[PDB]
Amino acid sequence: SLCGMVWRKGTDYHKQPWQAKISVIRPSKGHESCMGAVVSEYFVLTAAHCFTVDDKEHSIKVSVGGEKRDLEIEVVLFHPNYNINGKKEAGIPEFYDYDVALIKLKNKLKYGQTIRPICLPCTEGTTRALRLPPTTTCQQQKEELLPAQDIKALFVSEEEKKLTRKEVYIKNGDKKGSCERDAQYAPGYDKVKDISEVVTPRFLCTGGVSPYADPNTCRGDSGGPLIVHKRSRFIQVGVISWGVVDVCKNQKRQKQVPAHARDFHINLFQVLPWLKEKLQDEDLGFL
Ligand SMILES: CCO[C@H]1CCN(Cc2c(OC)cc(C)c3[nH]ccc23)[C@H](c2ccc(C(=O)O)cc2)C1
Repeated sequence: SLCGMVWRKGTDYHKQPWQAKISVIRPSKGHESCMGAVVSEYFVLTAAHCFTVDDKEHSIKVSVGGEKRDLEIEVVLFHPNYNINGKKEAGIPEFYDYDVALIKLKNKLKYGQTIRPICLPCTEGTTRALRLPPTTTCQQQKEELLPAQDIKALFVSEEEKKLTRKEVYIKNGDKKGSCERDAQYAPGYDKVKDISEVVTPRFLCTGGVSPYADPNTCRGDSGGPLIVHKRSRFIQVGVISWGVVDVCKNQKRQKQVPAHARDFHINLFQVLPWLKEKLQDEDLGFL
């Protein structure tokens, strides 16, 4: 398939046709909505923390293309290393390591103007999307997409079928350490002796006011794709996992600590063995 390409100047799901909207069937505070990405005709990639651990398949509804209709969910695949309770002993009340999950749909999606797959790292789709030679390796795709730099990226927020594109910078050069250490401003992580325990090698970091004023995520953006845009093609590099400031509830707090208001995303280059295995029959051509 031709991944990560728009399919006229339309709006919302015409501009971001890989976006998926997730709703928690029995909602509570902190457990209302999530986002996801269409990655193949049968699969939506999201965050594991969006589901109940028991009876995952009946814990959410998912929609694509801004449709009212919910898609039938056949199976939910959690990354095997995901465990929100895994570091309670270290004073880490919620641990978001490996916070990725795949929704297998019962019915094949039909791609159209409002439903299209986004490109995934270390696939032939991404080689073609980036107009790269057939000798391209996974490591070369990583150098092209995640150089040791502040990386221009974007994520999308949803409200009543309206999508808002937000430009952010991934701190992957000399700001990476500072970005990660700002996990300590997250309520509930402020007393962890060693903050590297909360921010593992699975994470990319955005947010703050340098080099630009990055918008922050809200809980409801959880599971949405963190995207790199090159020459009219969109490549997913991350899954939105967790934030330091919920700017949907707490714009007071971002204004108090704007230099440290970070967002954390699961790096898809760090879960490739799991992606490649679960998606091996989806014709994506993993390297
Ligand atoms: C136990 C450790 O919890 C940490 C990490 C999770 N966050 C909530 C959270 C997500 O949770 C999965 C997911 C996304 C995408 C989020 N985007 C922004 C916040 C946020 C917590 C929190 C709670 C309240 C406020 C506030 O009042 O500002 C800010 C952060 C701190």
